[PDB]
Amino acid sequence: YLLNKDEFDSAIQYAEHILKPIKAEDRLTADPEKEDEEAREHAARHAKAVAALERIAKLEHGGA
Amino acid sequence: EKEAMKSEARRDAVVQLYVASKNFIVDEKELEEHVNKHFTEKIHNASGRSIWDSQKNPISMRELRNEFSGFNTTSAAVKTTVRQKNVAEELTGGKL
Amino acid sequence: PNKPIRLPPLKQLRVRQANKAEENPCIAVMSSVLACWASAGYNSAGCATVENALRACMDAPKPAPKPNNTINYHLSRFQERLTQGKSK
Amino acid sequence: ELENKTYESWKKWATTEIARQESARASMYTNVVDN
Amino acid sequence: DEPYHFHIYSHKHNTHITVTKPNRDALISLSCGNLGFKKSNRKHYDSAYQLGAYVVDKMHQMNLHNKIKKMEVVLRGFGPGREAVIKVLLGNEGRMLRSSIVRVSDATRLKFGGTRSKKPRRLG
Amino acid sequence: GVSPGGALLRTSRMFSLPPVIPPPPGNKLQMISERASATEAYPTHQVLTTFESSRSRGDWGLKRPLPLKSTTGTTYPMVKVKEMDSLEQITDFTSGTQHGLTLKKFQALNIPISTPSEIRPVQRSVFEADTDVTAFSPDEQIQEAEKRWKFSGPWLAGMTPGEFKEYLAKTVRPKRAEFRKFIQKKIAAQKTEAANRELQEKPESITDDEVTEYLRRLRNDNQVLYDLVGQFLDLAPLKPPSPYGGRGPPITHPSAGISYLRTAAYLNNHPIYGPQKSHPPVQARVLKPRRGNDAKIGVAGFVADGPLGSVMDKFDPSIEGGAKLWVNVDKATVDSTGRVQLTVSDAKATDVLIAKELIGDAREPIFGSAPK
Amino acid sequence: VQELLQSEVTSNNYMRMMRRRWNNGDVYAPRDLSPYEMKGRNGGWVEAADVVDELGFSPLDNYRNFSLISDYITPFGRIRHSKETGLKPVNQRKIAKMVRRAIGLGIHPSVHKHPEILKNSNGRHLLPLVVPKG
Amino acid sequence: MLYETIGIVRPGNIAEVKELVLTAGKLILNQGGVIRDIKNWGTFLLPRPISTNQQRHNRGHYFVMRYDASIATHEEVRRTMKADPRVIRTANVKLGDGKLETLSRFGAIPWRSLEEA
Amino acid sequence: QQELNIRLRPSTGRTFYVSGHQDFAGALKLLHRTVAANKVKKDVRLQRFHERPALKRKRNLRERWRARFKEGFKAAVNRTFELKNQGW
RNA sequence: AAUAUUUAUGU
RNA sequence: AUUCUGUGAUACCUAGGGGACGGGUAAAGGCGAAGGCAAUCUUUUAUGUAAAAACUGACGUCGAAGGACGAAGGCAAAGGGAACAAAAAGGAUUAGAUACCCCAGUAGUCUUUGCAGACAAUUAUGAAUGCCAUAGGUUAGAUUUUUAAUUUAGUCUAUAAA
Ligand SMILES: [K+]
Ligand SMILES: [K+]
Ligand SMILES: [Mg+2]
Ligand SMILES: [Mg+2]
Ligand SMILES: [Mg+2]
Ligand SMILES: [Mg+2]
Ligand SMILES: [Mg+2]
Ligand SMILES: [Mg+2]
Ligand SMILES: [Mg+2]
Ligand SMILES: [Mg+2]
Ligand SMILES: [Mg+2]
Ligand SMILES: [Mg+2]
Ligand SMILES: [Mg+2]
Ligand SMILES: [Mg+2]
Ligand SMILES: [Mg+2]
Ligand SMILES: [Mg+2]
Ligand SMILES: [Mg+2]
Ligand SMILES: [Mg+2]
Ligand SMILES: [Mg+2]
Ligand SMILES: [Mg+2]
Ligand SMILES: [Mg+2]
Ligand SMILES: [Mg+2]
Ligand SMILES: [Mg+2]
Repeated sequence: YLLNKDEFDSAIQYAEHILKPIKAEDRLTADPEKEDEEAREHAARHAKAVAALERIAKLEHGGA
Repeated sequence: EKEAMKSEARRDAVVQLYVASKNFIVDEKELEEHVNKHFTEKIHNASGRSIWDSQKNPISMRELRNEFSGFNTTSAAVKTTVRQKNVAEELTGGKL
Repeated sequence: PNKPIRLPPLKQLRVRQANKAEENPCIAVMSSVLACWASAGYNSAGCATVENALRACMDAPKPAPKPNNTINYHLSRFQERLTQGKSK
Repeated sequence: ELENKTYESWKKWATTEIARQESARASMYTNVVDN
Repeated sequence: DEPYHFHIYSHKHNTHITVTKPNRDALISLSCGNLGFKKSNRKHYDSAYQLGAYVVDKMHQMNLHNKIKKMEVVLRGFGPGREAVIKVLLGNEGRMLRSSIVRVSDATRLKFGGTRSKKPRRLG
Repeated sequence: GVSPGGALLRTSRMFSLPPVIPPPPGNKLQMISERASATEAYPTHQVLTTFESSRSRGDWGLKRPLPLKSTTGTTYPMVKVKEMDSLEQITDFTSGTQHGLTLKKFQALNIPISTPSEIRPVQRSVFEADTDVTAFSPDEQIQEAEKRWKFSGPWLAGMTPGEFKEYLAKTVRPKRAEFRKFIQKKIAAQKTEAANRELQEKPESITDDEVTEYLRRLRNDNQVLYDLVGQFLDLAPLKPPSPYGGRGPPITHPSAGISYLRTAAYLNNHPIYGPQKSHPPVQARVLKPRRGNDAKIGVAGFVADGPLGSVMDKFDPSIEGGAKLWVNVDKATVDSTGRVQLTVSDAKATDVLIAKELIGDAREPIFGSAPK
Repeated sequence: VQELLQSEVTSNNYMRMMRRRWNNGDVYAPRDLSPYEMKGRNGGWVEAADVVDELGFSPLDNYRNFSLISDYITPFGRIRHSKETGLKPVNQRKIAKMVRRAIGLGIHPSVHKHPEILKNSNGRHLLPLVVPKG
Repeated sequence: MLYETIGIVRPGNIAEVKELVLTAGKLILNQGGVIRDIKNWGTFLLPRPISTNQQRHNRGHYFVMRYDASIATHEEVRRTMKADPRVIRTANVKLGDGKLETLSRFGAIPWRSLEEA
Repeated sequence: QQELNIRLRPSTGRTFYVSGHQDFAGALKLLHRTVAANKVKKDVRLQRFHERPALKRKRNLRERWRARFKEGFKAAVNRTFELKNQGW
């Protein structure tokens, strides 16, 4: 799809930087039991997208 | 700058394909977990044996045209949020 | 859906028969009479009411002819203005 | 007042047309033989 | 429960009327020739009318006007008998069976491409 | 630099004819009749007039004189010109009394136009500097945006799905770069409001290190962002968190030019009886009776649903000229589609007789003859 | 009491001649009540705005919808002309190929509407059955 | 490339559905594909009663599978199905226009909505 | 259905039922109107003999022009009376 | 509305 | 009339097998050098069209011959064979009837591999370039105050100068 490694990785990094679970502006009200949960959840969700997209954008899965 | 614009458009698609990768199936674990959850005999309101019983009919033209002429009726608030979100995602590009 | 075409140049713009032909109303009443005979009999009682209707027809006088329609005159006026023009 | 004069003309047309349709139904139905 | 069927097959040169039971098994399978109409006399409109009246009359002898609560009329082909038998089933003869009719269908056989037909004729 | 002949044409009366405005927008996803078309909601062409000295000659200031058969005899001369010269070398025109006299009828009711408010019937006129304004400036806030009536952006709920995609790919997408600047100007204030008090105890608005710092903080609160996106795209408010945003903004000014009165808070002083309580009643038609549900009534050419309440219940061919009932027009307003919706309420009894007195149709006069 | 219904038997008759659906705001003149305007001379209930463009769907990518394919074929299973559909020549070709795709793929009948659609429409009780005959 | 398959297996047994969906599913993932969604439609009437593998069927168990795999896998996926004696028929179709923008809006198989592209 | 399956055949689509608001005689009218709109009688006539592609193509061009000419003629006949009403 | 027997000759 | 049918036909069904054909959509519509190409999924293939920029920098047009492609019919080999149908044969019509019409029917039409190269293979008009005034439709795009108007490349009617 007229993509390359640079454009691909940059889109992944950008896509992850804008969906990172925003931490609360303050630290006293924020407790980890939920913050770290989003981190582990996001990190696990990010790895899934990278594994899926790499296969979709693979040029070996294209046509003539 | 013209080639950059095309790259940005090429990026938004990858960003949209990134958000929609939550429901994909990349490993056999997710596949088996998905099949065993959905391919159950007593799934279609069971009683019904088909999607038709659970969800009467697939959307038709009569139902599509009635969504903009017959009603205009409170789903406007249910839809506008679907469009306001889309507008914000386009301008900001942050996938709200 | 495309719109109607602009007629090509014709020798004359006109309708073949301007006045609608009015089917003799009593050929329809005869068709009904012929129906009773087939279903029942030629010489029966159920045909009396329909046969009389057929007799009432031919006794009634023919209506007067309707006035001639002036459609062809107005078509000849707007021929060159409506179509591509006139030929010949 | 103008709407009254026009509405009346429609009442006549509807009355005339309504008669034609019902009369057509009588002729449409087969009453060729009365038993 | 499927209703009875009153197939009316009609073409340019003959007319067939079959009255079947819900399982689509013929009970009265007659044609214009069964009434004595010979080679060319079996294409006329009046010939098909008498056939319909004969079949309807034969149905009464079999006590089918009190045995068929639901019936279907199937029309095949566009011959003269297509309109003749209808007026029989819509006139005084079919006054008993008219109320039992629940469906009206057309079963004219068409082919999407299909096999090649005969070459056109040069009559002149 | 303009030639003398061209300077006269520019100021010519024929050149002042406005372009045909688009017809009242109807439901795109719906069937319509092909050939026969009735009167439109509001006029799309200009109604023309002449002197009675020239009308006898068919002169209407057009390309050619119009026929005397179809333009002479009537009282009010009105004509609409679809084309000054068509492919048939004729002026395709038509009578203009359908809309020309409907305006005079409505203006004879002496009722202003009010702002629609969901259901204390407080009526506020349209012609008010508080609301009737189109110009604005960047200092405008969202609170003031609820008072305007003319937004340059479309209504999302009203746009069809296809139209919405074109809007995103032709107006919203190419405005990405400009929108970032819009935030820079806003963040120039985000820095300086930290100096809200620095003097009592703006920067140059270019910081790529900041515009990204802000929007990422608004992903948890989508409401505040939508309000910020509407200002840049000039979108009429949709969610309550006011100016009747349910059905959408008006595609026209709220009055629509039909009537410029501001209030009906007057008491027409009757000659004999004196100041009346209500306004003079108006006889209305009955169309589409209840017993296709609901009732319609023709009130001064406009079609409005019958009063909240018989002739309306069923159709009676016995009445001459149709079922006609007297009624009073309470409130009138313009719909987002451009229509004129009248909230009509049945009238009283004595007022109808008071009106018939002047007209003379009152069988029993109320003056003198009335003993009690 | 039949005298009442006898009166309504004529009311619906007259109302059937009112070939017009009055709406709120629709301006009407004394001429809109004449027979010429009430006759409804319009001989076509055409569709407007090219619903395909308005709804912004790709038909070819919606070959699964059994109701969408049955909406663009006559009860006999024949694709509808551009007059009835009221679509542009481009969208007509896209929807025509969508109907031919589903039928050719073997997921939709070619001579009638989908069986599951014939159930919910009228005639469900009288739908032709297949007697086992055995 | 983004494909989509509509398998119509015999009715009566749900096991024959899982094993077939998993056989094709595991096949796509091992090759290197990505399954996007698998909707489980039930058992409803076929377009017409057809005969396949010494059996006369009137209604099959439908199921749609939307995946993104290679051409060699696609051909191998729909060749295993056609070879399996439990499928009444299959309907494979390529999705989209081949462009990234249209290919980024294909999610779950819709029933009450359209694939707006 | 559950107990007895539906007979799915070409005649199924060409079927019209009798209801409270539709009599047997009325079901025939709807049948003839639908059978005439789908041109069943025409196709039966065109399938009796073979028509090679060239002849079929040239036959369509002749029939397709007589429909446009007729449609464009009706537009000029009605456009003539619309101008007559204006007085032109 | 899709009908269809046969008609050679003339310094 | 020949012919089919009591060895149970036609007609109405059920269950299997087998071949080629391509209904609607469909249009003055589109696609290829032409011949020609119309059900469907997947795979595969060279041009062409629109708008923007970028790039190469005359690298272009025509083209004897050679080579390649070339409809239907036909030859050759191996398959297929429902339907249609030269031939051959039979029944009618007719003054006679090889014929036009009819009951039937073999090559052949279809698949694969070659030969063959002739067509009203036509726009009765070789290809290509520059240039000349308008109008009404229509096909695929583009632009716009996308309602309706401009605009590029095709095609088709009716005209001006000629
Ligand atoms: K027989
Ligand atoms: K150079
Ligand atoms: Mg032969
Ligand atoms: Mg002869
Ligand atoms: Mg001589
Ligand atoms: Mg047998
Ligand atoms: Mg086969
Ligand atoms: Mg050719
Ligand atoms: Mg076709
Ligand atoms: Mg080309
Ligand atoms: Mg060359
Ligand atoms: Mg050469
Ligand atoms: Mg050959
Ligand atoms: Mg050969
Ligand atoms: Mg051989
Ligand atoms: Mg011979
Ligand atoms: Mg012979
Ligand atoms: Mg043969
Ligand atoms: Mg060769
Ligand atoms: Mg040459
Ligand atoms: Mg052109
Ligand atoms: Mg062409
Ligand atoms: Mg020319």
